[PDB]
Amino acid sequence: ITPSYALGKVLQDAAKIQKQQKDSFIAQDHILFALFNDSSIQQIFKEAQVDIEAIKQQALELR
Amino acid sequence: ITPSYALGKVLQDAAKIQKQQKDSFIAQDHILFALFNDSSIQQIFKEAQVDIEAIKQQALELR
Repeated sequence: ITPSYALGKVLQDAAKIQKQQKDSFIAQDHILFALFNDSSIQQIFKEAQVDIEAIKQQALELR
Repeated sequence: ITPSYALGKVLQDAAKIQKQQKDSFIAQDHILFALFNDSSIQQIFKEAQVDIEAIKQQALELR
């Protein structure tokens, strides 16, 4: 029915990343940053992806 | 005093655009592509251009 605001934020954030990273189309890595920024593991002990600094490290090492 | 982070980035991005198009020198056309990647006008509801999709086509629409 909807992408919700949950993805309005993620998908649009990926677009924001594109300006930061200088390219007209959303890279899989840019959408990965957006996903990772909003992603979480909803358990009693919150778990999460390595923070964005490592994600960026790898996003810079690869391509 | 400064060109802002914004023109620093736009003028250098225009060089990046040369590289995407395989052009020898920065064109005014390239500056416009760089501006599309970084075009955002401060407002509550900000104005902006499409990152780059339309301008690639619009470059073809020039002689």
